Amino acid sequence: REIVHIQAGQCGNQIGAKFWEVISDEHGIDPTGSYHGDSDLQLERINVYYNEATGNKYVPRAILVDLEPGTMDSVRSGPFGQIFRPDNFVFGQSGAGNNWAKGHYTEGAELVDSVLDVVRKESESCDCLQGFQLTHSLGGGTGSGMGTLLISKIREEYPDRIMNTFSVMPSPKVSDTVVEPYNATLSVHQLVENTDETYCIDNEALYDICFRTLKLTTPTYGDLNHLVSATMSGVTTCLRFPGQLNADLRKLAVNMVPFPRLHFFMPGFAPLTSRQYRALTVPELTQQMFDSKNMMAACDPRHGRYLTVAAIFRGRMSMKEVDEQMLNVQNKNSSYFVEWIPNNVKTAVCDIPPRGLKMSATFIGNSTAIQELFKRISEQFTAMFRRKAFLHWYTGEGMDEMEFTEAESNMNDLVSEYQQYQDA
Amino acid sequence: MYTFVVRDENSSVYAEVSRLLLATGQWKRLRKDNPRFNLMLGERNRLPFGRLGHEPGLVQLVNYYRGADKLCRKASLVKLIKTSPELSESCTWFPESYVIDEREVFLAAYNRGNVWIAKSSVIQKYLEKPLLLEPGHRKFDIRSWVLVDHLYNIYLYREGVLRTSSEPYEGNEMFFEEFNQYLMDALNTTLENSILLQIKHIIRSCLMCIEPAISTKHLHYQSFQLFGFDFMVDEELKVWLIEVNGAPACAQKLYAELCQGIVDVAISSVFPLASIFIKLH
Amino acid sequence: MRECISIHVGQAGVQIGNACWELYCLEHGIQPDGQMPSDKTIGGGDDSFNTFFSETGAGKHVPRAVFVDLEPTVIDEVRTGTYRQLFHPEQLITGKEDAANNYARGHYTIGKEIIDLVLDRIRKLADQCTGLQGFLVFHSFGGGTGSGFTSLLMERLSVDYGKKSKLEFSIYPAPQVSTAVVEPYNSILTTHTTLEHSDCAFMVDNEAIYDICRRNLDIERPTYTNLNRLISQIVSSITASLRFDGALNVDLTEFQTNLVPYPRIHFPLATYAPVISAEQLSVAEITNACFEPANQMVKCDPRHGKYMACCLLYRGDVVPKDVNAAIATIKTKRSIQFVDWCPTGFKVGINYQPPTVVPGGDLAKVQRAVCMLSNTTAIAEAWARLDHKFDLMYAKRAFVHWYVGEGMEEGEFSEAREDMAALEKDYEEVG
Amino acid sequence: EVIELNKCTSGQSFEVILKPPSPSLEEIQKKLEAAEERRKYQEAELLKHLAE
Ligand SMILES: Nc1nc2c(ncn2[C@@H]2O[C@H](COP(=O)(O)OP(=O)(O)OP(=O)(O)O)[C@@H](O)[C@H]2O)c(=O)[nH]1
Ligand SMILES: Nc1ncnc2c1ncn2[C@@H]1O[C@H](COP(=O)(O)OP(=O)(O)CP(=O)(O)O)[C@@H](O)[C@H]1O
Ligand SMILES: Nc1nc2c(ncn2[C@@H]2O[C@H](COP(=O)(O)OP(=O)(O)O)[C@@H](O)[C@H]2O)c(=O)[nH]1
Ligand SMILES: COc1cc(C(=O)N/N=C/c2cccc3ccccc23)cc(OC)c1OC
Ligand SMILES: [Ca+2]
Ligand SMILES: [Mg+2]
Ligand SMILES: [Mg+2]
Ligand SMILES: [Mg+2]
Repeated sequence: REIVHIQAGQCGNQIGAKFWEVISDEHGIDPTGSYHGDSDLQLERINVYYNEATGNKYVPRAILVDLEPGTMDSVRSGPFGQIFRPDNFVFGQSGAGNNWAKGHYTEGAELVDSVLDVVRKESESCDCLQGFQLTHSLGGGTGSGMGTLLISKIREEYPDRIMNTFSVMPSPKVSDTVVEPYNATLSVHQLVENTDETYCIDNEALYDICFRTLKLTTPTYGDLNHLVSATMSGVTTCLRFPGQLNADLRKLAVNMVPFPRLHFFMPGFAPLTSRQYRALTVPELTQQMFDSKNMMAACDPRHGRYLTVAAIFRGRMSMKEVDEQMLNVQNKNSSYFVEWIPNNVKTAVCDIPPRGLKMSATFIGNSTAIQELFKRISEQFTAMFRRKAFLHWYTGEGMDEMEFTEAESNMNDLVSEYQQYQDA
Repeated sequence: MYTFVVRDENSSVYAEVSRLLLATGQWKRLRKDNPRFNLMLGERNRLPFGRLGHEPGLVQLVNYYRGADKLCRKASLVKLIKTSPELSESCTWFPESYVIDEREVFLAAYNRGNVWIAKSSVIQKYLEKPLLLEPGHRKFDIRSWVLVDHLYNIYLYREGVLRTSSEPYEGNEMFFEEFNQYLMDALNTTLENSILLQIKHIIRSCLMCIEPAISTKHLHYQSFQLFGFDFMVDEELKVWLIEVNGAPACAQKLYAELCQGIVDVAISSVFPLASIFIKLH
Repeated sequence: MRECISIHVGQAGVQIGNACWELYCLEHGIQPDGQMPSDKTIGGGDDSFNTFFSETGAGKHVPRAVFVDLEPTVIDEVRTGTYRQLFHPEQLITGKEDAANNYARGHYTIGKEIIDLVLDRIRKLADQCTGLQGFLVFHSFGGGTGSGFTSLLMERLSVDYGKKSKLEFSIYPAPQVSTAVVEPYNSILTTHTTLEHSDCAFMVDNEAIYDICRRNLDIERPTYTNLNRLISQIVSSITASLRFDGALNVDLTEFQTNLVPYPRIHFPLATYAPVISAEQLSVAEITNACFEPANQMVKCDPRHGKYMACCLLYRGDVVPKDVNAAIATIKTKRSIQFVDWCPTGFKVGINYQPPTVVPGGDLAKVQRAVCMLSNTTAIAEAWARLDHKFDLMYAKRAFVHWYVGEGMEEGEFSEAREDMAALEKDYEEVG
Repeated sequence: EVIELNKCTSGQSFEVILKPPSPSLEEIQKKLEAAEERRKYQEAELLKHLAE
């Protein structure tokens, strides 16, 4: 069934653009929307992400949103820029100044109805709309503030559809402005209420992985986004290729989210190799896939417990050996899985590996250690908010101090709800 | 690494087995209610056998045989011996017994020395002519420890113990070395000839009787169990079975040896890492 | 001649159903285009096979079946399969979006909007029956449709066909072929709601089928196709009395009479032998194998239970003398205790036609096979395993909000669980 | 002991004894409607919350 993709703001559009480059390649779609591939497995489930236009061209079901044109100008001249439907570029000129209030209440409010018009036009051409996936950062203004405004109005109009996000969390180690913790705290509460599943992508982890593992002195945003697009391809494999499961966004949410607010997932990927031709056996994939160094949220999973886990293996390998190694991780670290959700790990396989690799593995964990991420942001928020530092940027857009107090509380409630189940 | 759970902290025996396991460095103790174990040291009552053998990728073993209670309950032991043609009412090594139903068959025999004992966790003959130790002129019983592994091998621990009386008729425990020397000095015979041949015969008889009902040969989980057999000896050096205990303790002097023997024979045989028994059959 | 209507619900029900009708066609000599050269009466008949197949004036033999699923992709394989020519559109019913592994979505939300349609399409099959016996209902316990919509359908059928029998073929969940983490919730909810509406139900644990496939067929990673071809042999063994000349289990009523004295305890254990990968076993040996847990459809230990009824169903070169001899031996070797209020015996049926196997499949064709149906209290071990998994999750209310979000009340959970606690209790009062 | 031996061309059946013994339509529609109403209620609360 069909998914409608939305990418909002600078980060959202840059990782969204690479996502469409990656999966277009996997499905054999060239930058002009025409298919060239040797396997029909590439086309069995291609309508999930692509519309079939006049002729036999495939068009991403993607909407590109921003409050300034800069980043979307470069998308349009990007490698696969011309594949997107020109009507689906929706932008203003003001920008949002790294300011959640501008994205959510002033500048973003002026543009959002036009975005919803395009969403509506895409949903109407869907035989069976599954729901939406949004790519955005939480530290800026457009992705965070206007992105969360968008999901709220999408929920009001399509309350019975699934809302999924890939949300990039800010880190002082990879920072543009000091107000990022304010913007991220405001956004998380929106996500708590109005998404069904959120992949938490921490720029802290992406940097550490580039620096420590891939041995990249001086990572760039481009290098960060290579990790992200590889992860995004991994976690959407079951949506895009046939399996024993008839995979979809709602079944994933039912099986991953035991309590409605705890829907923030730690993603992981293996292998992560510095530029390589070396074969990786199934045991090696499995240990690396579960290793903290391969996690994208900068949370130590040993500091908490797994509520649920989904794992996807890609390539030619023994499925018996996959089950053996997966069962071996559960039986030999059973403490780190909660005992009150029996058999909480599901494994999927897909014989088609991603570009450049013979074998790969993708990890999706609902772990209580994610509370460390929210606690880190809460600490950074409070360090400034107790001195009301930088608040005039927000009160100038009509926001009140009370709304910051309420987001701080909501955040700390979320942390405590995770700690509630980490001891159980 | 192998995993095990402990569900009977009152177990003197398996408190020592778990100590030895942990001290191997190759066994990890889990929380009791964790289902991803290799080995269950289960509870004495209502052990959930129906939940074993359903964990993919785990060979699962438990230290009790489901159904062995028929042998280890005084009432049903009598029923088992009388109603099993393998054993039958006419076996020479079990006293005449009756449960209470069987009131009316009892009296048919009592009518005719008629000293009887009555017990219940049901009524049988009291052995009027026990073999009496000297000096002291005193009564005793013999405890034998038997280990049955997952292949239904029957292992008789080479060390038994006598539970002696202080009163006419150390620690009221005499071990086989001394009792053997006494039988040689007093009655010019050996423990092996006059007694153990009978003990081995009874152990084999009782355990081969129930083997079809409790064996885990073709089953999805495996069992072993430690049994304590209790014997009486009469003046003619005839051995009598009194009781079979399914949850026995051990003599402090023999915990080290026996509990180690359990690990080697019953546990490590299934979960091998990187004798003191006599095998009966 | 009295007709039987088969109803297949959800992916598991549909795929197992497709495999059974394939096997039926092979057993009866019905080609994929529905023709049957051996059937010399055209356009009608009250032969035994007409209990499952109606006939057209053109000579097509049409299964008396309805396939229903809340998404179209599984049933879309039936209408394009090698046997697509057998069924007509009215028989294949698909919805838009599935129950998302959620009993409450399958029972309440989506089930409400498709139930009247399903009943109409069943009504159409019922109208063509001179004397309908009742229904055979195939479904999983663990899916949202197989659990949620089946329980709704069983309720309406008891209303609309009050005097008719209903039998179930139910797939009990196993994590080695798992679809959803909430399958224990769905299994118990649907058992609670279906219990008073089902006269006899044959449970198959995917764990058992998986292991038999690995062990006796040397299949390393069994698929649903491996599993279903084995399951369809067993289903075929159970329904053969309805489709062939015979005197044992000749109508649905007789299943209840012979296997279920106590109506709540209506879950017979099936055991099948021999399963051989593509030396010939004797009557004594395949019968002996009916008392090995490794060949049972649900792993459990019947030595630690009591029998209420036992049926032996032989296919192939079997004569009553060899069965009696085999039974003599087994009885004096194995622990077989009946309840005191039942006779200690066996009903035996022999069909001389040996089992049919799908050409190219994984099952070797044999000269004799047997399916034993025994109502033993030991099957309760499967209820206890499941109720325990339910309890672990429900103590924290994990995942409950998904069901309450569909309009179900939290109290239905503990209502259904208390029923299962009474069921486990009734089984223990017998032992 | 063997009893009830029936013989036909396709097979035979018999019994071996080794030892003698010693809600209406309206009600359903009610539960379904109740669930749908609870569903509609939860939904109006969400749209009230989003209107705020
Ligand atoms: N034996 C067997 N089991 C199956 C088959 N298909 C699914 N299952 C089992 O059925 C359960 C999942 O339920 P499904 O039947 O797939 O779900 P559903 O009834 O279609 O309901 P939905 O949730 O709407 O998809 C799991 O326990 C699976 O292992 C099959 O073809 N054969
Ligand atoms: N029939 C009998 N003849 C002689 N002595 C008997 C006897 N029955 C019991 N006894 C005596 O009773 C004592 C133990 O009794 P019994 O074995 O019935 O109880 P129990 O279950 O407490 C034993 P254990 O302590 O080994 O578990 C023995 O020391 C033995 O000498
Ligand atoms: N991984 C990644 N992070 C980015 C990128 N661009 C910006 N960020 C992060 O996103 C936040 C800034 O928000 P941004 O998306 O640029 O602002 P917006 O245009 O108002 O949505 C900071 O936390 C940045 O570190 C990018 O291309 N990749
Ligand atoms: C395994 O991975 C996937 C599964 C699905 C899907 O339909 N259902 N997931 C089910 C389940 C998940 C996680 C843990 C579980 C534990 C036991 C049984 C099932 C579960 C969809 C996907 O994509 C949307 C997907 O890929 C991320
Ligand atoms: Ca005809
Ligand atoms: Mg920026
Ligand atoms: Mg005692
Ligand atoms: Mg389905």
